[PDB]
Amino acid sequence: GSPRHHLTRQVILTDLCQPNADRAGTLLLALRHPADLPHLAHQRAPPGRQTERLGEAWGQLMEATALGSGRAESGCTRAGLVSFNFLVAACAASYDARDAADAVRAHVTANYRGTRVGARLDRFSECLRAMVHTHVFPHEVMRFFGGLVSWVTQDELASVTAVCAGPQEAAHTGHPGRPRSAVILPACAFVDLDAELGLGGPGAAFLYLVFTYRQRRDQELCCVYVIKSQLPPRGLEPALERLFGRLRITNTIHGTEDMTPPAPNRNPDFPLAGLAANPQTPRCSAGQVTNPQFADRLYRWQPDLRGRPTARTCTYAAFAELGMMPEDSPRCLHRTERFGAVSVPVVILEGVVWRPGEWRACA
Amino acid sequence: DVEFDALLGSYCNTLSLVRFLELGLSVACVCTKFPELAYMNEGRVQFEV
Amino acid sequence: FETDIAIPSGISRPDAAALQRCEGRVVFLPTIRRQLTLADVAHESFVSGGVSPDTLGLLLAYRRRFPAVITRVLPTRIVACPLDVGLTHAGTVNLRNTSPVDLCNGDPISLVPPVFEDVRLDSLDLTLRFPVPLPSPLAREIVARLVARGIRDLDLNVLYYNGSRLSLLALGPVNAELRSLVLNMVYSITEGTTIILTLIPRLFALSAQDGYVNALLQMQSVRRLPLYEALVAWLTHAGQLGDTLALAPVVRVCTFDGAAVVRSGDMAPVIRYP
Amino acid sequence: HQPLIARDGPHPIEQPTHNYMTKIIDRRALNAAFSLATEAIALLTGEAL
Amino acid sequence: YLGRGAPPLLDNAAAVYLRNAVVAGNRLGPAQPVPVFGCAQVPRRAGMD
Repeated sequence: GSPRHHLTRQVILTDLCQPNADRAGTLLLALRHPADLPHLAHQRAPPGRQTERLGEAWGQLMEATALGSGRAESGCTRAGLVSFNFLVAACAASYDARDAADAVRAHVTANYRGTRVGARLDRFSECLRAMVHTHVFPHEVMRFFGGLVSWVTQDELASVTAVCAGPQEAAHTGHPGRPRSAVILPACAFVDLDAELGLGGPGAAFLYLVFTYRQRRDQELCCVYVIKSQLPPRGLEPALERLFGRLRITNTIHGTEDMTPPAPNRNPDFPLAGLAANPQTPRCSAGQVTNPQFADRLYRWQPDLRGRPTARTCTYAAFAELGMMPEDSPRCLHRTERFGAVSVPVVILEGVVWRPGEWRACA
Repeated sequence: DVEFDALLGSYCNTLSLVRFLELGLSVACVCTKFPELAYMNEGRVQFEV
Repeated sequence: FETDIAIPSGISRPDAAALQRCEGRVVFLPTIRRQLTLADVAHESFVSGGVSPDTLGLLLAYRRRFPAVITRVLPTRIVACPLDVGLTHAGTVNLRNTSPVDLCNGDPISLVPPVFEDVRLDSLDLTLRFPVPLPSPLAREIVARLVARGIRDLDLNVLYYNGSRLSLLALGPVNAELRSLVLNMVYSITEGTTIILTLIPRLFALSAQDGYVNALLQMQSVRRLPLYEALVAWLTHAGQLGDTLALAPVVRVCTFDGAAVVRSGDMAPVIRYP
Repeated sequence: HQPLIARDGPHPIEQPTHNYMTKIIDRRALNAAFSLATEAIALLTGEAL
Repeated sequence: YLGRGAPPLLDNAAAVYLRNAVVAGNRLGPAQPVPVFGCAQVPRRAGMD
């Protein structure tokens, strides 16, 4: 009796992710091929920013990933998999529980196989500080990829085997000593909404990924949260407004900069409610419009939208479905496991059934 | 008009059943089998001089 | 669970090889049924109207029809399974790209009518138009490009994906094939931004970076103009397009025992949401 | 029928392939002549006996 | 010129001129200009001998 699941395999370099330091049962995240990244940043960015910042920040990352062993920067096979414990410790200078956050960074800069590991984290988090400024948002680039069940090791590449759909506790590990796993997450991201709203009632709950941005002039942050909630996917937008509304207050006033508003206020009131009242106002028919001898007698109206804080520049959050816990009461634990010689604040989610979903901006 | 087509014989292979002891390379091994290996972490072998 | 699309009698010899070349391709049918005729399957099956449908009406039928992915093709019947009921029992069904764009692992896949540039069976007098299975994040780009093309008529054709280059122009029919989309996308926005401009008549007049933010921060805290009868003309019209231009993904690729990136003409294994 | 060897990864797994072939028969012919003459007919027939 | 990470000269009437004098007519130098982020490619030879 095994429930239906779906395994994946992909030949993935171990540049940003490590299925050796992170044991069986952590999250993963697929990426786009990074040749798309700063061409979109040249195109989609709001007026008056440094579009080449993404091409230079992502440039300095790859260039620091080798520095030695004579290794080319472009490649046919390319690492597009960022492990979850790598991503939390990247943005680890933007949480509240900082003493547990450096306890995530303590095994990140140590347990990884590599030379001068932490030189990436001062760069890769700056790459995320360039994703927001160059305005190609990482939830337009990141994408869920399943949780680990096994790994086959070679120098700088490995065979990542994950679960893209199904229950986590169903797929075989590889060692018949411990033939399953559990979803293992650091406690600097797992923030409930049960006690924080007062919902102490038992029931089945959903798991979401949630990003946070902060758009300012070179003061830009990033967070990743894995939130357990008994809420609908349609009914998250008010609850995320309650938490992160302070970041929404900052983004709507300090996110719009270097745009030039029209000076002074030029656009008057819109008089169509008054122009339709008089039957003595001049009009036009369907053939007389698009004619120069008729359009000059109509009302001239020149709308000037410049410097408006658009919806795309007032984003504070973006979420996606990740999975549910169908149990009667969701059974979470809070332990500290030993990743070598570093002990970590660890949240052990148990009985997770995977359903990915689309993203959704909370603009 | 009378015609016909024809299958004038059809041929297959014999896959050679290669065994490891039949090779000459079988000296370079010490082959003693496990009924379990993946139940085992790092094992060791001692040597005295 | 595998349905049957029977081929009617009188098939020529190149046409048995033409249907031998659509092995793994997405096809729409009306109702899930164990026996079905090919004349209810073809492009003729929804030319209802007096003009053969353009890219707009193609989208509407694709949400009223139930997509099926063809398995094996027997010379008497086309065996297929639909993507809504037949995939909870059988796990994974192969799929062939007709896309100019390659697939990665873990993408969700929507479908687009063939707007880029078509098997014809002259023993049976029908065409078989087929959808283009491109990945769904491109779908809200590419359709938004091609709608934006026709607005110029009354720079743009640059697209990058997976380290490659795309050229949408590859001019004659496709702009005329996409006339009905352009004449609804404009109307919904111009109806929207004049009713919004009528309800609050100051939304273009406040100072943008100085006073308009106070008009935004307040919104976030918790004869006769026939205006209130014209919301319904907008809301039902805009509420209709929110399904059609959504392009919801039926299909997500989970690659297992194969290549990471599946190229054009190759096959990629496919699961639905469980 | 092609055979297999098992490989360590993370190169992807190869499977048994198979091969299936036909061959077209090519066809040739031969020629030779024999000729007789006018007197050769009448001696066998009887027109010059 | 395939490489990247060296500071170019200032008078841009001359930094454009050197690249259009060495890459122009080259067995190795790129056709498309180098990406600001990735790596340039080698143009495809028609034949290998």
